Amino acid sequence: MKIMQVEKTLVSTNRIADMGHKPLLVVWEKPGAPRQVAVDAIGCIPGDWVLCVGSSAAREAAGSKSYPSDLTIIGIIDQWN
Amino acid sequence: MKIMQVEKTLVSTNRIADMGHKPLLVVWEKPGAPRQVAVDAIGCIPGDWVLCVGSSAAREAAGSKSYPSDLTIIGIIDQWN
Amino acid sequence: MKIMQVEKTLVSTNRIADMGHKPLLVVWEKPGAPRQVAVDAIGCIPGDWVLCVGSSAAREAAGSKSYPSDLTIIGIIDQWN
Amino acid sequence: GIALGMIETRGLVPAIEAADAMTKAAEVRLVGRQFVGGGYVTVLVRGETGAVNAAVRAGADACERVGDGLVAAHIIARVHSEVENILPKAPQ
Amino acid sequence: GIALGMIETRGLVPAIEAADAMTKAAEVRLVGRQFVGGGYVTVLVRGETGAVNAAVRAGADACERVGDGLVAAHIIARVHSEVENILPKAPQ
Amino acid sequence: GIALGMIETRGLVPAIEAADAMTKAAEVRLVGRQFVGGGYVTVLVRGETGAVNAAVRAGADACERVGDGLVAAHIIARVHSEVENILPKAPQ
Amino acid sequence: GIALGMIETRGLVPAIEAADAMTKAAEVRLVGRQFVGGGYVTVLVRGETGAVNAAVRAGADACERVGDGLVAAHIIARVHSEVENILPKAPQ
Amino acid sequence: GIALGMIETRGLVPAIEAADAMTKAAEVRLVGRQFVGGGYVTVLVRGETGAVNAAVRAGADACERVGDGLVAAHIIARVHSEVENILPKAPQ
Amino acid sequence: GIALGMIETRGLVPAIEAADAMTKAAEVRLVGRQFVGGGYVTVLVRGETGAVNAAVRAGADACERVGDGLVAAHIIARVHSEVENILPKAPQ
Amino acid sequence: GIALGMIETRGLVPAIEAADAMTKAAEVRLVGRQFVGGGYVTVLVRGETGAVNAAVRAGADACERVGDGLVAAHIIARVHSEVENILPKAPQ
Amino acid sequence: GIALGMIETRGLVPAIEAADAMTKAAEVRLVGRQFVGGGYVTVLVRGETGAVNAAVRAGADACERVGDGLVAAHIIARVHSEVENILPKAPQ
Amino acid sequence: GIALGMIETRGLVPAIEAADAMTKAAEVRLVGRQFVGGGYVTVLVRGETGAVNAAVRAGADACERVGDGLVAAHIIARVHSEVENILPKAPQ
Amino acid sequence: GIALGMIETRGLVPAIEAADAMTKAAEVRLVGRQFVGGGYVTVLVRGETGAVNAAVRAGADACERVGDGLVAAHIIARVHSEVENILPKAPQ
Repeated sequence: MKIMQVEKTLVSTNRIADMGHKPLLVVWEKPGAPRQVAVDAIGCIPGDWVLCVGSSAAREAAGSKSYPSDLTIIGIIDQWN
Repeated sequence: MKIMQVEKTLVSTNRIADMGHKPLLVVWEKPGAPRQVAVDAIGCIPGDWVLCVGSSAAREAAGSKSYPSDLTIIGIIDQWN
Repeated sequence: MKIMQVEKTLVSTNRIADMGHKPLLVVWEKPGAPRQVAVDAIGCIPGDWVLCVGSSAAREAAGSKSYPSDLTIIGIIDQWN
Repeated sequence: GIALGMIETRGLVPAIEAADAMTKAAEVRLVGRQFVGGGYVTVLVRGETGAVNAAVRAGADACERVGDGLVAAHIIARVHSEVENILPKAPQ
Repeated sequence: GIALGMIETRGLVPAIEAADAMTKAAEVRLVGRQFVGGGYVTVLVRGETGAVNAAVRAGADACERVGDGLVAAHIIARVHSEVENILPKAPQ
Repeated sequence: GIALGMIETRGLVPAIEAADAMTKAAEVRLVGRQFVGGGYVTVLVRGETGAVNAAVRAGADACERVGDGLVAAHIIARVHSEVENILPKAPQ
Repeated sequence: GIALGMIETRGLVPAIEAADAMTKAAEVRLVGRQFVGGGYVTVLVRGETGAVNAAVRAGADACERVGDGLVAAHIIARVHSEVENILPKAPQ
Repeated sequence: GIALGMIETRGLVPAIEAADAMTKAAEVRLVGRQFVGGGYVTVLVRGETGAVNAAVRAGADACERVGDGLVAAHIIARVHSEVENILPKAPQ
Repeated sequence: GIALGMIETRGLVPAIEAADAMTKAAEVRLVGRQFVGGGYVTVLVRGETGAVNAAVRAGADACERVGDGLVAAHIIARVHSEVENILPKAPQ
Repeated sequence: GIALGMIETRGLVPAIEAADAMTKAAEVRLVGRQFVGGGYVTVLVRGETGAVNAAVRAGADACERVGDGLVAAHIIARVHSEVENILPKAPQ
Repeated sequence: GIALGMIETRGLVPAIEAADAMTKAAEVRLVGRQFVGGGYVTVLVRGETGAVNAAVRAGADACERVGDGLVAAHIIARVHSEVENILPKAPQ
Repeated sequence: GIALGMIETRGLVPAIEAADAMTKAAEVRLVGRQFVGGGYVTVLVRGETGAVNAAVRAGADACERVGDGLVAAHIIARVHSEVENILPKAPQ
Repeated sequence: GIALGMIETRGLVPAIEAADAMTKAAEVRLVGRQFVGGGYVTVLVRGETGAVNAAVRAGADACERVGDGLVAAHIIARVHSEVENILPKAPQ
């Protein structure tokens, strides 16, 4: 599990139906870091410091053990900078 | 999940029968980045900015939970540059 | 499995209910290394040299095979520096 | 954008949650919350067709499980000029 | 046109969709959306008898499947002058 | 604090009791009591995420047993800026 | 006094009867009748804790048998300062 | 007269008929017709205790059979001064 | 827009209705109506991915109930340049 | 007029009978007969909404009982400008 | 912080384990261990609401499985000024 | 006030929660928390009869669901002077 | 060594035997014997993690069969500094 910051939302209209209706967010460890896309399982705004999970845990964190996710946001950190 | 750009197609005639008939695409994060091969579960042309998934999610994103895939394209980003 | 040092605790009030009541710790390989968050399955204080596991093993090391964890602390090293 | 997405909920808490989900899902503008009467609240967002579609789907998924729940979730990509006279421009 | 088309729904989302279907179907003008109370919303269109007929048919067929549903769908070819005092002339 | 706590009840007495439990439980400020219609009343509190969590838990547990009952109880740690235009800033 | 007693009824006749019973049972001041919506009416009285308790019990007993009946009858002896911003001071 | 007669109905037609029966039965004055919400309408009459008794009996017996029906029918011989602040003095 | 929306029907009336629904739903342009043979008619629309998605959904939902029925409804977000040589650019 | 009515038949004899019925039922202009392929023939008429509606209903009723029979009979009162590029102007 | 979290255990070993878990889970101060009598031990921590909540949940989860086990685990985010006179400031 | 409110629990956590509920409910002062032995803890409050009544009711209702449970909840409106020698005047 | 080993028994004889087994098993120091109440006695040992592990295992295995029995047996490799304020440093 790592700590990334939400940058912006990502919309992919022609995405596989296995992703459901879950939102997608562009996240990075810090501004300037490589960008990544995570499933928003919590609901957060850009600039939030969030907690992310990967591997097979990100699948069931996004709703189902068969969900096509390798990065999911599983919480917002109360105090981070 | 990351954002890669499709470079070209890849054909492997003598590949294991578990891969089925799914197409293979050469993708990178940006031109000059290390090349990778992903299962095309959407259908996209070179130069497209696509959404990729890895780990065990890429298996079921390619069609079956037993599919031999560790990188699958799961959507085309509507607006990216 | 790697050897990280516990830096401090992390509290995320609005985290998914799948995480249960397990504590979260900020860990790094050494001071100055990139920070990571791990599920504390042992109970350790900052400055401890601990043993961490990732991948799908970190899920069941945190309590259940469906636990949303990709990094769990599975032991404290008796002698490390 | 000129696409329109609306979510009907029974009660205000699911409506606020749904509007939050749509606004955090894509680049849409919340243009009005309407108390229909009898406990119905409608939240309306505007934006591009893909953004509105994603926002409405995310809002429906989020607010399906809170309160009395979702009543309706509809997307109108092409809104007729006559219908624009009954659509709010800004909330209050 | 002086014909009147009316559709009533429980909820504002089905009413908006019905008004959109009405305006996209035939050459009718949307003259009012009324909140009746208890969740009831009524949309009114004006036009020729054939245009109002087509608009009401399309609006009912469209709004039968969205929201809490369709309540009423009526056409009045000629409206009495007394009833014109309770009919809105422009929406808000 | 920018977290939002919401409780919805059918009737004003359960809403008042829920607001009292919220304010007595944690350091949250009551920013609005809204009459939704049909008997639905929504009370909103603002504060830190932990304070809002505790307040919402206590308010739900208290108002589950008074009046016609509890309808919804939701917590939003971070509210989108668009949704802040439909949230009251002070009660009346 | 600063104690608060409220009675929720479905309809206005039971609300008026309940308010009459509380006002004739002890030394309390009727500080507001609120139409919640959907047929709910809430009558609120203020006074000392014992007076408010007796008034609320008498009002509940009286109005249990009239109209659609009692919905809720609650007494808050210690009212939080935040809740006082949503409580009426005088009726109308 | 200071006695109060109350009748509550679901719908305005039964309330109008009940008020007509009240006024035609005894020497009571119609002081208010209140829309409570949810379809509830309450009509209030004032007069002497016997006049209010006769008026309420006749109004209930008449309005039992018209509209959605009769909800409540109550007589208060002496109304507390606090409750007189929530009672209308003239209809509108 | 370079996305492609396709609907195939048995008969020209369902194809015309599907094209009408497509064009009325979203901002897509009708680029071709093709007679395939055996009664099969294919209508093609071009536009943005979200617009084509909405148009294809609406066209399928509309043409499911008219004529001999709907055969196919497919969306291609990005069309290969080789396939663009078999796609018409304007209808006739 | 700009309303559009179409009738799909399996075979040409029912198509000719249907077109005859629509042209003798109201003031509509037969703007094209199309051989779709596989035995489908589509006859299209234009006119005012009421005239086209009456013509299409009469044509359907007449040609329901001749040949392989009716396949589809649809009326589009408001035709989108994009659909007009696939609609014939004159028959041949 | 001024939030209060307490864990009741039957025996001292589960109490020490629970206090260890809360102190290692978040930034809370162990302000007292109390021997209630009859084998009950209570460990009390103070801190911010979120920190105390996390610490109490972790302590309950840890000490549920050791010794005679957990008896109670409670969090009071807003502690009344009267209750602070029976709460220890430092352990011993 | 000279009324006495008493609540007894097995364990200190339910006693602390009961004292918190007492002090937050009404205007009573917490005068003592006593460890009886065997796990029994008794909290005493003083105030007016109505305040003590409300406080004891709220404390019992709150502490019924935390810890090993509630043992006793008693109110004494007037305490004999002899019994005042065994009642603490301030907590510790 | 900073590891903590804990064993709890009902009765002092099993606690003494457990402490004897602990001290005879590994190089741990007995830092405290605590009377918890209700018959519960807790013995604490300090040392290295391996020494404390061996001592706790041997003490549990020995005291399982003497007196009223063994209640708890826990090992904490690293004790939080806050918990060190409730741990005795030397027995008495």
